[PDB]
Amino acid sequence: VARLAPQAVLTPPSAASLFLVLVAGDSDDDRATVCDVISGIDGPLKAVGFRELAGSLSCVVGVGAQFWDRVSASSKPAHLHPFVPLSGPVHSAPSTPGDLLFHIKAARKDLCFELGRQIVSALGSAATVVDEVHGFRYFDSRDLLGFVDGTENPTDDDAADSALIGDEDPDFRGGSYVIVQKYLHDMSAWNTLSTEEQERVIGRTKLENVELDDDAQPSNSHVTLNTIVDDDGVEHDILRDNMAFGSLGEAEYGTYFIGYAKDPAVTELMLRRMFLGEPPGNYDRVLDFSTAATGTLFFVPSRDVLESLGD
Amino acid sequence: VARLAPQAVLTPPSAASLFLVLVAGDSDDDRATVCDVISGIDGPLKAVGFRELAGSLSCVVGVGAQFWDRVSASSKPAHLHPFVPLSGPVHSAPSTPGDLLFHIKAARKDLCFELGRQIVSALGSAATVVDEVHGFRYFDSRDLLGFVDGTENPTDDDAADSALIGDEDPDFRGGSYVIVQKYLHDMSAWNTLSTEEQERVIGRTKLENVELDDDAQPSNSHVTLNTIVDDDGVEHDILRDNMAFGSLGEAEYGTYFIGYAKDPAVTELMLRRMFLGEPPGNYDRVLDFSTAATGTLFFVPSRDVLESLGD
Amino acid sequence: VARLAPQAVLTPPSAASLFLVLVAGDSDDDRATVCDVISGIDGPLKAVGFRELAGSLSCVVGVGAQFWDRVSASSKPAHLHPFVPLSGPVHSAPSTPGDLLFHIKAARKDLCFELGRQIVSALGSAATVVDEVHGFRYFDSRDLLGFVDGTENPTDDDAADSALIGDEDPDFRGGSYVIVQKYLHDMSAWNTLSTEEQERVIGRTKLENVELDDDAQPSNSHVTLNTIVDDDGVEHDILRDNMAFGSLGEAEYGTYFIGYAKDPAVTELMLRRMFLGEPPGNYDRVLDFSTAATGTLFFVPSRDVLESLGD
Amino acid sequence: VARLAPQAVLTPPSAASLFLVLVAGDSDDDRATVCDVISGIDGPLKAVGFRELAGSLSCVVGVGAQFWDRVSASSKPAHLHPFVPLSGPVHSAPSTPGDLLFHIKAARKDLCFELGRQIVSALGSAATVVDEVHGFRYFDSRDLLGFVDGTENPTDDDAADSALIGDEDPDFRGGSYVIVQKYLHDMSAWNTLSTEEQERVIGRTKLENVELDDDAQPSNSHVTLNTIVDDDGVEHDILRDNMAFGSLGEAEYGTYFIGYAKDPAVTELMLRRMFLGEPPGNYDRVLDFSTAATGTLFFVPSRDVLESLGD
Amino acid sequence: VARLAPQAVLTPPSAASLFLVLVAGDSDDDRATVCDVISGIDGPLKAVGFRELAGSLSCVVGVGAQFWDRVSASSKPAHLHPFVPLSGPVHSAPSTPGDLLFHIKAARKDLCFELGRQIVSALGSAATVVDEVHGFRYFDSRDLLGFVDGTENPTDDDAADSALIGDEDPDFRGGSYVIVQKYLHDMSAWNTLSTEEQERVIGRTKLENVELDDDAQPSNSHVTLNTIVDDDGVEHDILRDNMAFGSLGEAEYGTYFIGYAKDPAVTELMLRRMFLGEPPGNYDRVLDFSTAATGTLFFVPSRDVLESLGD
Amino acid sequence: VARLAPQAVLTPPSAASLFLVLVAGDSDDDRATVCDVISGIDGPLKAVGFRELAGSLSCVVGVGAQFWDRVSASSKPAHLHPFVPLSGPVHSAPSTPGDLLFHIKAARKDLCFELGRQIVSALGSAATVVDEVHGFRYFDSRDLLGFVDGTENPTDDDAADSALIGDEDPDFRGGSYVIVQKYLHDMSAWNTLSTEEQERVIGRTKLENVELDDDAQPSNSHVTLNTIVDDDGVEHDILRDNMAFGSLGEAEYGTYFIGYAKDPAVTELMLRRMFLGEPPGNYDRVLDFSTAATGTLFFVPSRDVLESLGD
Ligand code: HEM
Ligand code: HEM
Ligand code: HEM
Ligand code: HEM
Repeated sequence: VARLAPQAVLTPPSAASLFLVLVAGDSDDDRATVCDVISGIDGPLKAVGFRELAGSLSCVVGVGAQFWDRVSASSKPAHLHPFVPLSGPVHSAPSTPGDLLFHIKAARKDLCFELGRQIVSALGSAATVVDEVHGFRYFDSRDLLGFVDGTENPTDDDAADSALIGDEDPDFRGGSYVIVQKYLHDMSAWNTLSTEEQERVIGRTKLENVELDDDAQPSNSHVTLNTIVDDDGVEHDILRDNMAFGSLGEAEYGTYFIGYAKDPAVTELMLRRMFLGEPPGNYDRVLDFSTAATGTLFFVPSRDVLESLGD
Repeated sequence: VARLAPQAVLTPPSAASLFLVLVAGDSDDDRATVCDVISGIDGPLKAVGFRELAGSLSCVVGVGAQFWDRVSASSKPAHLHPFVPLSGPVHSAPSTPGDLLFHIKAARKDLCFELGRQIVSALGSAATVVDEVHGFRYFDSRDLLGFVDGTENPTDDDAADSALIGDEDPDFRGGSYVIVQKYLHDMSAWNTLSTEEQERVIGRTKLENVELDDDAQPSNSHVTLNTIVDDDGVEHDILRDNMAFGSLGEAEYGTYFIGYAKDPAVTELMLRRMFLGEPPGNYDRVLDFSTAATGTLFFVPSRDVLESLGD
Repeated sequence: VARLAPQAVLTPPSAASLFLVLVAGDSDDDRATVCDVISGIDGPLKAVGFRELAGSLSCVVGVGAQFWDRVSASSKPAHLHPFVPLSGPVHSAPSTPGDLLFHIKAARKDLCFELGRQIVSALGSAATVVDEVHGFRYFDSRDLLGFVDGTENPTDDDAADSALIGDEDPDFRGGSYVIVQKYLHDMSAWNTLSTEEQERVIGRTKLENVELDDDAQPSNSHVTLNTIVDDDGVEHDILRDNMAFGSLGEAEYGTYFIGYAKDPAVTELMLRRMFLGEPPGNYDRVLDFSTAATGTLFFVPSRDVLESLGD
Repeated sequence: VARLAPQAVLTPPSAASLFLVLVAGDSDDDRATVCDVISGIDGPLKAVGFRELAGSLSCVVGVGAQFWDRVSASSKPAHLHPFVPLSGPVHSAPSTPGDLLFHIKAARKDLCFELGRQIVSALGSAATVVDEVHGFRYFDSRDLLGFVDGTENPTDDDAADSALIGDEDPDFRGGSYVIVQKYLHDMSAWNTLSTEEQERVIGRTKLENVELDDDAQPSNSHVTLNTIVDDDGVEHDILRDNMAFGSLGEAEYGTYFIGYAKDPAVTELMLRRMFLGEPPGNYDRVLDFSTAATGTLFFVPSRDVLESLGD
Repeated sequence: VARLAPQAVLTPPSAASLFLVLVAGDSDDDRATVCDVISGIDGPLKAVGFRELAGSLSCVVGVGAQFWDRVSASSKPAHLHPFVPLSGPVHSAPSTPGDLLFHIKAARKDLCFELGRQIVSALGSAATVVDEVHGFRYFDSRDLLGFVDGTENPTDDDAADSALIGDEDPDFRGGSYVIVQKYLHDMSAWNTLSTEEQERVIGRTKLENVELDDDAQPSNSHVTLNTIVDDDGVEHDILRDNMAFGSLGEAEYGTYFIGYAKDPAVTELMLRRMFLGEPPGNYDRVLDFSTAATGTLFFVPSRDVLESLGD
Repeated sequence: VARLAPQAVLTPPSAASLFLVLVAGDSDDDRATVCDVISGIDGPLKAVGFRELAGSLSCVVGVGAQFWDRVSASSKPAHLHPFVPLSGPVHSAPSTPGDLLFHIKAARKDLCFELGRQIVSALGSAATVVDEVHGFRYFDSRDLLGFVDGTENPTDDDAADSALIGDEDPDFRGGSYVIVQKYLHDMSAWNTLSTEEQERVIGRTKLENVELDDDAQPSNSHVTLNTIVDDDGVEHDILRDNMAFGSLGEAEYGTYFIGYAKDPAVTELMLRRMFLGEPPGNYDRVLDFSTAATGTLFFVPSRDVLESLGD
């Protein structure tokens, strides 16, 4: 695992996270300020992270397609475009604003909050926060629906192969594409279901986190709809880093979805299967209890490309 | 230190906290529901807290004067009354609503959040959250002004002597009185000051957390104004458990003040010295950078008295 | 919590345990050896436990009624007798041999195993192991049935009041009475039940460990049958320290029950309600999935009384 | 170090382990079930291991020569054969049954036990456990003979070079060969020896774990007999992961030997030197205090090869 | 265990310590400065210690007999006098200067060093350091002779009864008497001995830390000479907190002895038995390998008495 | 990160360290002893380090230019020479003796001290310690001047690229060049300065560890003088591992500087800029508060080259 290195996509789950999404100002000065801050993001990452012996603090910067075109008009990753909104038969995935993403993780909340503070300070009037979630780990790697969340993530070389751009787009080798969606749950509706009904919605057993048998696995379970098999029988993964969040006084119980892929075609096909259904109409039952409030796609440059921005 | 015991006021600082303030509904049914939940608060405390081997989870329930009169009309602690608002020459301490306080602490946020979830679920329509703060520890026991915060707290027997009702009100022995105030900081104004100017505002050195020498200690420093000396030369302490909180996108940088005392006369005199000044006008410089958004006083019953509520 | 002190009944749950039950030889020399080892048990406890900085190692010695009569013929705790076997309408609680119990706990298995090794070495031919279980903590304080196990234990002063002999038998003040039963589960039968059926067997929700509502709580749930209410409405607790154990190759999935009480009348009434039923026949559903292989009652002397044995 | 990846041979020592050895049923259906479970072993490994933030859980699957021939008749690693039994002048190394090995390690026993439970459940009637040991770390990396055990293991690239198949058998690159032997000790005989006599048996000092000087090192010490030097003066290592186990009531004090090598010729030569002696008759003194109850050799396929099994 | 409370004698062993011994200047101003610093020692203790969440930092202040007479001429503990030097047949225990002792302990060296820095700064020219040792824990609670050191310490109530002044000197109830001696070892001479010879010098087995059998225990072992039995057969303990220290380049391998007792008669009798021998001449063999460079006795006032000093 | 591998330069910061510098004896026998010990340094490293489960212990051996010429007369790294002393306008960097460096790090002091003990024992009369510092981490990665120290270190591949010899000197690929300097501080002079004056001396803010703005950054700050930019605008880093040390009774407050580089030209240019100034005379203000007592340069051989020494 990388130590205090920007753009460390492959880091393991953490106890705390911060997801910041910002819009950049329209002026040339604002664009220059944003590029200065993000290209030098190793500065604040080390300024905060070096203070913890374990060096758990990580920070991944994503850049939206529209802002990318403002700063790197003549060179662009092959599949960078704004999040494509989905209108399913029942549920929809909106496309909401965002020019910059900071995906910050650490063993402690203070490290995440302080790095966010320093970044927001440095950006000043050049950018505006449009979404902010301070995520926390919930029991034994569970989400607020009470299921272990992240089990089938690829790890190690499989994670690198699934998440990072390779030979297919060599100018951007080592970058990634990340999609975020902030989901809010209907906990009263969810906790109406029996455990076995919930297991059929997800596709795994609840306490024990075991995938349902083939002959028990619904065609519209979350697991089935998010399993991506090509014509050669090869499976394709994304790398997810979801975290819980919420407010008891707003009855807000949330899962913040974040998913990295070497090609957003994989993540986008998962989203189509979830929202539109496979076959069409046979959509993901998780969406009957979970509403996406945001949806934004970013390019994650390699460190070399990030350092170059604004030049 | 107590293990999974309601009303454990003397617990040491923690990495995470939750401060919930609620108003109770006006109906007899709502009053009964509230009394049922709080008198049996050991249930949810153990249901959540037993799941962590260390047993770090604690929960202190406070009850406001007005709600107290609804449920225990014939027996009342000697000094229970609503928070008295202060109108200083420059700054004010408002008195804001609250019938119930839950002061929850643990080594992890999930334990605090889950206990809060279970309590809010159990109360249902009988109470409404009016303030909610998820506090976090910031570096080496610091607040967001960058000073170590809690240093001079009494510990052990001194803490018991300072915080818990004794022989002076024997029907309520082992209870306490707690005041909360949610403060928001003007960080841009604060970080205009030099370190030495900030040290003179607080009354201690910043990195090293050492009290200023007598000949360097201002008469309006926070330390001076919060030092309470009686005519016999005896000092009187309160027990504080402040925590950081905030939102980067709202430029909200907060200190949640919580202070326990065996007699609210001590806490109230501190507040008068801070807001009104000693001499009058010579008010606490911390308030030039910190604004109180809430102010609420609660009685913390002993476990025996808490268990009795609603009977 | 006590540090390296024999007879520390009130210790919190641990990650590892060892339960040893032995029978003493019939000779005077064997009796003397046993008394020498147990009266000086602080020796091995410190010899092993001092090697861990945290000092997590504890050791409680219990003595059976028959062996007690061999060594302290003229002075006996008021309620010491052999475990009374129960023959229920379906399930039975056998009374099985044991003169000595060592209930050993620590943060690590090696400390438990090494203390057991040293004790068995010291006893030599004077005693014979008749039951041995190396217990382990399972996830978030669960037993192998998948429920959090220990939630409603009394803690702190409530634990002392429930577990330790007081004014009622002053010659034995600070002692306790402990019952052990080694249970083996029918996991295939258990995992036939739905989650909700299992919750009705136990009396709490499974993942969330919340007691069922009064109007959902069966009369034959484990929680109902193990709730002991006297005529004055006062509840009576025992202090339990159960641990998981097993062998995959023997399909042995176990819960080792251990329960301390100041008067075995409480534990015995719980057992009658479980095995015989209340009303008679309405027995504890946990026993349809759990079979007791052992049942033995011991007196736990205070340290002062333990040190005196053999004199 | 790998995270939740099957066939992770190079993992560092752990606090807990589980060694399971099974025989597969004779039927085609049983063979298919076994291949299904082992080829998809990443499923249970993640189902259990993802629940611990640290991701300490590992699982290495070994396959015996006879079972290998049932499932991969046309492609076989160069040196796969059943364990060759040794008959020394005094001690013998038996060859005992085993078609499947699961070498499971984690920071906690529950993770090892739960993964074993899930694997045994999935195999059902298709395989039978023939050996099962739950290993534990003993003090500062010691075995039950009281010596630090594992000191001279190769680490990092040396470990990869020693344990993993390379260019010499490219169809099986990244696999390994593992031998297990379950040893039981005669502790009363061992603890007759002086410390210095024990140091001469092992070849290192006891408390300090320092190799004996050349002029003090016996020709039949364990260290000498297990040092493998080729004609070019190059040394050859194996990668060992021994753990303690035992039962106090059976006077069973055990060391579970497990050793990985890229070519079983190295491990086999060590065993010959130990049991037969070098020169013949000059056998390893450790065997005067340690008796091998099992002896079984397995091929450890790379992940790619493991995933392919049963196809 | 106490939290951030001066004069906490009963604290468990720690990973790091600092032993500071100082002489006070002769002037009235120097005496006043010393009394100001020590009576207010809770200030620096909290200033440093509050910065660690665990609150592991402790500080015990001792005051020498001569300095005591300068500051509290009309009230003195019953047994306060300067360390009495011993001249044995072979080895001697010198009496060396010291007016003030700070016995500082924590989980980390930085906390000990920083508290020492702040104390030395505050004392300035009013006192001079005459001995300074930064102690460290060595493996599993061992000293540099390789034996576990501290095993038979009293704990909990036994520690309070052994270390703290009670009804016998009520004006000083809760105080203690502490002796320090800095020992340097002859490691080359020690490591000439066999393990069994070393075990006979100490009185316990080396790796396993078990007291030798009565029929194997020499009359001049350290354990025998430091066992104090009165005419009624009652044993008397002291509370020790030894730590390792040293310098590789000076061939300095040290044990810092520190021992607390409610009456220095116990510690003094141990020292006589060690240095003079029982019978006379039969002195402690540890002293053939260990030379005392310092010897100083201090009174440890209760917190109340300490706070009063200089008034 | 490497596990128990000699010459592991890239290891992250640790809680404890030991820096040993020795001079070798002049005789052929002494040279042979030194080569035997250092070429086999993996022996003691594993003998000590394997005893800690985490395997935190590391040991890097450096060899001085003069000793190198005694043992490897026909093959030498391209830039190995003795430390070049600097005589600045105010401050000087002396060149002081040293043939061998051991840079030892671990999570605990005992591991560092014990490895040092074993190395010094093995060297015996063949080498003499000339400098010895036991370093400790101070708060949140700070030095005794109160600044976070190490922030801008390169990590991961940047660290390898900065510290390790590559294609430019292929016979020594994987080696490094290390310079040590032991600095003592004038704390009374330092703590005269305001925080802002100290920030201008260092080039970063003190509590928050943020680099000063370009328009606030002095030309003679430590950060400016230690920033190395080539004509192509490429920056060049060194890898530093400084630690605090000191003695309160000697008023010795120290920073032990240790810096690794693939070519000592980088470290030497930093030192020239610090001591001589850029422009000449504009020297580093840190040196007005910090005096170098030692200065020594060593070659750090790769493991392969180290193992070969003395052959
Ligand atoms: C409310 C939002 C969501 C919730 C509560 C949720 C929950 C879960 C859970 C409990 C699992 C099973 C354990 C695991 O393997 O991680 C899972 C699996 C998975 N989820 Fe989600 N998820 C959410 C949103 C999404 C979205 C938006 C995507 C895709 C764009 C996604 C992709 C996946 C994938 C790829 C798997 C692994 C399936 C497999 O191969 O077994 N999830 N999710
Ligand atoms: C924005 C809100 C506040 C901030 C940032 C703040 C900060 C601090 C700091 C940095 C210290 C010095 C270290 C310590 O001993 O804890 C301190 C001390 C203290 N504060 Fe506050 N505080 C706040 C509100 C309050 C309030 C509302 C009260 C009283 C009602 C209070 C009572 C005290 C007391 C009693 C002390 C100890 C003084 C002594 O005896 O040395 N604080 N506070
Ligand atoms: C009762 C069974 C055994 C015990 C108690 C035991 C114990 C030990 C101990 C205490 C050491 C020294 C520390 C170390 O470097 O690990 C050691 C070394 C070693 N053992 Fe064993 N061992 C056992 C079985 C085996 C077997 C069956 C093999 C080979 C098939 C083996 C191979 C090795 C090797 C290769 C070393 C390292 C020797 C060196 O290069 O210094 N051991 N063992
Ligand atoms: C008393 C001795 C020293 C002290 C107290 C000290 C302290 C510091 C501090 C507080 C920093 C800023 C945080 C950081 O990035 O590490 C720093 C940076 C640095 N120091 Fe030192 N240092 C000392 C000696 C040296 C020496 C002798 C060298 C070079 C031979 C050196 C090279 C560096 C470098 C390369 C940086 C990073 C500058 C940058 O690129 O931002 N230091 N030092």
